[PDB]
Amino acid sequence: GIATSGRVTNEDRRWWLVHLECAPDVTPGTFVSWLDCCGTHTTKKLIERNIWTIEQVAELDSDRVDELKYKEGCLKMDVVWEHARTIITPLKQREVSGGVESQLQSRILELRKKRELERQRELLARERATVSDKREETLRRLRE
Amino acid sequence: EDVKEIANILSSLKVRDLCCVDVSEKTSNFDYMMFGTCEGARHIHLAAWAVQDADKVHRISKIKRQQTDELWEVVPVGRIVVNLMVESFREEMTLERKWAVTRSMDPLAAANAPISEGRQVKAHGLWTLTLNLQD
Amino acid sequence: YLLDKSDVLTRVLEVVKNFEKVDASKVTPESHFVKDLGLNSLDVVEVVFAIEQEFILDIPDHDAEKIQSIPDAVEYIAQNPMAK
Amino acid sequence: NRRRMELEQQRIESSQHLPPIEPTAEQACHLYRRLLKEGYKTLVVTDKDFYRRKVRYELEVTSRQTSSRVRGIMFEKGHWMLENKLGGII
Repeated sequence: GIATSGRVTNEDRRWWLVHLECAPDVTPGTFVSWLDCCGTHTTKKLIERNIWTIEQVAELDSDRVDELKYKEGCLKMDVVWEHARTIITPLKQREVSGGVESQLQSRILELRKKRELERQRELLARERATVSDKREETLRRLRE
Repeated sequence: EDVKEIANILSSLKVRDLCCVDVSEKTSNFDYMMFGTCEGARHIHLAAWAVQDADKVHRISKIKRQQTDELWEVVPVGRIVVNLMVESFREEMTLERKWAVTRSMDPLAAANAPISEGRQVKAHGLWTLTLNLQD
Repeated sequence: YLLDKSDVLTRVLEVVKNFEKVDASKVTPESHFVKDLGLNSLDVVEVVFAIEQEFILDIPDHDAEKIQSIPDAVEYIAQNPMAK
Repeated sequence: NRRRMELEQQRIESSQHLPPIEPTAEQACHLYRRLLKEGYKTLVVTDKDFYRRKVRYELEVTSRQTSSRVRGIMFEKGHWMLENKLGGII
């Protein structure tokens, strides 16, 4: 993690995993700047090496990341590396499949199919309430 | 089930015009408010003290009772709140038509067509009110 | 198929007698709805719940609005094929 | 900047007719049949005879001294009662 120093325990591997709900857009094609403690500077030391996505960040051979943190002067380059090295494989299974119980596919259209039916009842409330009145008006224009 | 037992109790002590309203899911906080039209201040105290005992053996939770001041006495069963008003003091206030008219308290209540409709409000008074904006 | 007319005639000519708005001795076999029985516009359905008290089933809406001053409207009870 | 709401509100003049009709006709008699027939199924707890008296009284107190739309508001509320399956009067 960001506030973590030096080594990365086998725990905050979980903290990285638990927090993948609140990052649904993220994918192995996401820009590396989305990575815990991959700030502004370190990115520019990454882009200078043609490294852009989380996916490439998992390819570094423990020597790019080393010559990065120990020669390019980009700091915390180890706590970011272990991050892409952690979520890439649960994100790689987002390239092939989205949600498994999300979807609930027979459900997700029945939610969508009614939202048209629903948001077309207020617009029609502007109509159904008054045209029903126009008749209840014209029903009495004649009775007199 | 429990709300109907209170009616099989009060209706024995000669309470009149007893009306229950499933006020749940609506704007109020209780879920079933009932109303009773007893005549005497004593006749309001009995029905108050009588429903307490039923709230002692089946629903044992009978924390408290009050001493006096039984012109309009109120007895709650927590969320099934029973009002017991005098014969009068009902041609004044709701007895219905505030909870029998209140809409179902649903979402999307974000400043509808000017909310100053209040058929439950305009039933009793006028109550000027100005809708706001960033205006 | 339907009820015998003279049988309800023994009871419909009573239910409206001892009613709420009118005293039974202030009623006649043909006592007008508004005039002789004092009933009013809204109560045109009130006594209907005395007719629906005689014949059980629920009648379509116009029928309940159709009927005239009630002791003149039991004439439709004979016209009523739903006499239960 | 802000005055968009001015652009909005002046655009929500929206004179789709909707004046509550103020029913001065038999339309009132419709519900007073539909009510006492839709209530007669439900009045388990509350009294069946107290409930008629109040629908009467509400069909004079609202007819006697109210406005036009607020009578087309009340009458519309009569419609929305059994549409809400009742006024929660159980």
